[PDB]
Amino acid sequence: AVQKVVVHPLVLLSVVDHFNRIGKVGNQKRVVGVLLGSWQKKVLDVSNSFAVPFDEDDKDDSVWFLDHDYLENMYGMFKKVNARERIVGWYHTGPKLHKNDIAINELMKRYCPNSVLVIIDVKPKDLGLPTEAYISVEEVHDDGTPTSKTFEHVTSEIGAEEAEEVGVEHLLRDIKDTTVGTLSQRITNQVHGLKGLNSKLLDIRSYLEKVATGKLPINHQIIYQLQDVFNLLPDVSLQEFVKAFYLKTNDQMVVVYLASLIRSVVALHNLINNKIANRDAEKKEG
Amino acid sequence: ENSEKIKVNKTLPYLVSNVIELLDVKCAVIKTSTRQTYFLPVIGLVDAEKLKP
Amino acid sequence: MVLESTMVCVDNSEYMRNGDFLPTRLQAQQDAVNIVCHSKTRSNPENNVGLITLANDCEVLTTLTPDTGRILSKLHTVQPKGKITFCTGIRVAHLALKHRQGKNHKMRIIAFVGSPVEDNEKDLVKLAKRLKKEKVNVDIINFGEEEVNTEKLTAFVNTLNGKDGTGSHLVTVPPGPSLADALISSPILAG
Amino acid sequence: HNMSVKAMRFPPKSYNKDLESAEERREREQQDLEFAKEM
Amino acid sequence: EFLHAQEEVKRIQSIPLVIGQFLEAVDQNTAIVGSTTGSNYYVRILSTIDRELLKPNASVALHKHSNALVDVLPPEADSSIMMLTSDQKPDVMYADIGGMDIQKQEVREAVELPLTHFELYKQIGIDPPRGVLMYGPPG
Amino acid sequence: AVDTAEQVYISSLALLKMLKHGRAGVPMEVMGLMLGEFVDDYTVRVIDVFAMPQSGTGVSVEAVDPVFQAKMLDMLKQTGRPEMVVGWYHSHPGFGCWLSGVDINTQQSFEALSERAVAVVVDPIQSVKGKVVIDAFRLINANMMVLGHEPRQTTSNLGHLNKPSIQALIHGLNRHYYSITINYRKNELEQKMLLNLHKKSWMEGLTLQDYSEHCKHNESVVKEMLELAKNYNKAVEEEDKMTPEQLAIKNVGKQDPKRHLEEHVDVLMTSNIVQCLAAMLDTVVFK
Amino acid sequence: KQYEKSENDLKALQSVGQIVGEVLKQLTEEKFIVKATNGPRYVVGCRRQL
Amino acid sequence: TRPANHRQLTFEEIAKSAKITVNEVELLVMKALSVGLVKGSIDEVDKRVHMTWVQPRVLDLQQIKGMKDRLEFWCTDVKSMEMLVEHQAHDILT
Ligand SMILES: [Zn+2]
Repeated sequence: AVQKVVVHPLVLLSVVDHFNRIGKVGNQKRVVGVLLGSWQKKVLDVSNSFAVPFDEDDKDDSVWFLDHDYLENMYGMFKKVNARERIVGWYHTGPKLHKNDIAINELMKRYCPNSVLVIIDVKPKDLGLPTEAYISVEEVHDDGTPTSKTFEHVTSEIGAEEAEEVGVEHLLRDIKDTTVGTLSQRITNQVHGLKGLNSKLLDIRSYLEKVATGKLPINHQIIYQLQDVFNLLPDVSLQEFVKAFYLKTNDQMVVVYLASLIRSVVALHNLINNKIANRDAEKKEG
Repeated sequence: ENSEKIKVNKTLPYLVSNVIELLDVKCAVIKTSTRQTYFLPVIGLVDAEKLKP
Repeated sequence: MVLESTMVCVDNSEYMRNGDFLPTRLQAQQDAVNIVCHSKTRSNPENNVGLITLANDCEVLTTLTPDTGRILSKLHTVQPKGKITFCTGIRVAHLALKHRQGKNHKMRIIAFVGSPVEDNEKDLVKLAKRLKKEKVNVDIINFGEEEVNTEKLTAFVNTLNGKDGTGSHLVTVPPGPSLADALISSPILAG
Repeated sequence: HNMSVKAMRFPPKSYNKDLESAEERREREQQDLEFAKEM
Repeated sequence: EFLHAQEEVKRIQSIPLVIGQFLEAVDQNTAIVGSTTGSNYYVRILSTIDRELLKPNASVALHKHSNALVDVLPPEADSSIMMLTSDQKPDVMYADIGGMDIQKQEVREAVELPLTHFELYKQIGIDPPRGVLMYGPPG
Repeated sequence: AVDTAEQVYISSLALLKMLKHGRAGVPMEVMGLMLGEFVDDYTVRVIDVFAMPQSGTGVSVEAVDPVFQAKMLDMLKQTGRPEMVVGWYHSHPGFGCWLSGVDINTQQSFEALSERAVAVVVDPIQSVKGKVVIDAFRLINANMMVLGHEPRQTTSNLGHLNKPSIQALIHGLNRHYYSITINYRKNELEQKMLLNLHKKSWMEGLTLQDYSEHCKHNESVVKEMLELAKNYNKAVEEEDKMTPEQLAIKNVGKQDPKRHLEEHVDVLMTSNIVQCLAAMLDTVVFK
Repeated sequence: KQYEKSENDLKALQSVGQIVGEVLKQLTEEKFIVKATNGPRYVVGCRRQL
Repeated sequence: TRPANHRQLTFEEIAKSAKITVNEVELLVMKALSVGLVKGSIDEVDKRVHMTWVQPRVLDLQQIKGMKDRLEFWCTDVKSMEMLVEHQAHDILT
């Protein structure tokens, strides 16, 4: 299907504004709308979004309303302002992927035959990216239920347009990884990556709590992947692998050695260049 | 409208130019008497057929 | 008049396609709406109608819209197939009122019951219970020759109008081929 | 290299006040041009 | 904030610019450039322009309102485009020339050979010809 | 009787819409309506902005369409929250920030319906990284100038903080219209959901970047220092001569090994430090 | 009937001319080198739709 | 059954457990690999068969508890390597 879905900052912001605009109830309620955007070379881009009215009682989650006329009427407005953008999917806060959001996609399947739903939290206090993009994929089997239809995840990242980036960076003026070198990498990928790995691993452990207190009767497939995960663990570091590592870890140190030595020489010449400067100035002065 | 129409013409000083190519993708390309070319999208207050290159 | 908004609740059950009135209970339904939607309009030149299917699940065709022709045309291609889920049907119409146009329109929904109705009472009282809480009166019209007098809705409608709550009323039709015509007059007259 | 930078911050001493060309000349010229620009 | 003043001075670049020409640098922070409108202007160079590109006569972009170096464009041209094969190649072999070996050899030894075997000329000591005239009867 | 402390707060989101629409029609002058709420007799705050369809060819803001205005306004209310049109914005591609003759004429129309309407100009080309360039404006009455009495009745040193742009001053700045200070509202939920989201990655940290290609990159870079270093020797003897300004100008046509050599060294040390470090970090995380 | 015809002319008084030149090179996606066929060489942008 | 560390099934150790002669186990391993059901290589010098990936199967309720152990012993190892960098790289952060 689609390899990845890029979400522009404007759409991200128009969803936070939507929740606060209607979230006067306070306790809890999702918010659902319709996404707009365009894609090229099998890579989706989402730029604009508008709010579609949507209500649903909590009990017996098979009741909900989405205004088709509002979707059709408003899209006539957005089409006039910008013709390039056409409906591509829908969004909803829905932190936990509520169950009823598998027949809703059928409602929006009319306007976009291959639509994607992006769940974007409005109240994020976490470390991961707050944009999960799912696509509908169909396959019926004899294990789950006679009617089988499940979402498949597509990697999503926050994009940036030339005009939006100007505003986005102006709006922050709060913190930036200035001098983006060894300092940002040691923190933007190494430490953060470990944090994510732990959380995902902890997520797996939480599900495995079913061993004692069964929640679902062994999903079967989840176990299959977990078995493959363990086999894929790098082979014990005791064989010829250890020699290969040293022959490469040390090989990288020579370049570091050479780079440092060149750095010292240039640093020493720089001090000489400056030191002779003030000595010459002082000598002439007195 | 005539009051507004005369207002543009009321600026009597015109800049004589020679029509270069009466393109039909009913537009006109002119060459003012200052060695400047242009692409007037709308011909203006003149017929599109009375103007020959 | 009185700035009313009605949200029609159409029926398309599989046993609803038998013609015991004249052109089967599909044209009998289509003529029935025509004599109400136009009747629903023409009093206040700002009204609103919406047709909702009572098929297996949430099936809504046209939303809150002042136009009149959309509903009629949208009624076609509504060939009946399946069972009727009344209990979860009104609530869907219920939400449509909540997300309405300018809220200064009085809210009501006329029901178009039909092929054998299914309910367990008790819950129906709760179904009528909530709607009667929030400035809502429903209009279930007995039709399709359900059990005589439909003594399951009887415990339903009275709940809304209970405590001297004058409003919409249950309307029944003879099992014989009684043409729909203006026979529907209890709600339109004064309720 | 760390030591080298250690002696780098000593040399700077009273070397910041260095006007490029001048101050009065630029200001006077700008004011005259602005007055004529309006009319 | 230094990183913020650097990203704020770029406003002087802007889209609408007039391509000029670099003539000579008078001192650091200043230079002499020639505008395509036809003139020679004394402008001030931006403090972020890599001076390594400030070569002899080259392409430099000047601010519209007040001429001032704001970029260094890659080399280009207007009425001279290299022949990119396609249908714009001559389509004539050396075997289609009616036996002009002596003339054919001379052009080979003065144009084609130096480009390929450049290092040989230095080794022998000859100075490669720097342009060949082709004069003769009409046809 | 204005208060010369208007301080039109715009948004953390209305600005992005203004810029996106401005850049979309960069050659032309797109126009739209601002949906904000008056709060004080001293401040006017905008919350949301929606665009108006372009009439067609022509770089102008000639007129607004009444029917389109109503249709969208009557449609946003039923889902969002009611808002009243407080001003209109049109994007100047690269001219600057001011009001032209047509823009002034269109502006008095809005002021007629609403007394305190605010006109905004957004420039999508001049704004680059940290400067957005808006400079919202408003009209001054011709009667006052005929009367000669200065308007805005300044009662605080708040409006005279931004020096008017000379380009804007050439036009009817402080003559046919007066600028109003513009600031922004920012909250952590907005910021944390934008700053901590824009440039991030999920798992790229523990990726060893094509170990075969890594050393090849090192060889090419290091080999460049072999020739670069040699030119460094030739760049030290001829230096430290008379007229260093002459020396300074002498480095305007030829690569300077002093800076070029350092640039390569910087990339070399970080690439291996990161690349090497991930090697040991991975060797413990996975078995 | 003539009033409608006159209105058409009034709809053309707001359309201005455009300088004519030929593209020389494409520096980037939004930057071009164009020489107006009267005078100097300019680096100018490009309309998104085009 | 064998832990991933050893996985050095010898030719004899396979024939005995399947009732084949030593001079025939070779066709068995290829048959398994041909279908795509196990992955590995065959070394007919020391008479060894390497296995690297046996197709996953079902684990009723006890081998899944053991799977929990291998995640606890692994989450805690990754946890330690996180604070190690965070503590010795306090200056390089934020
Ligand atoms: Zn304007």
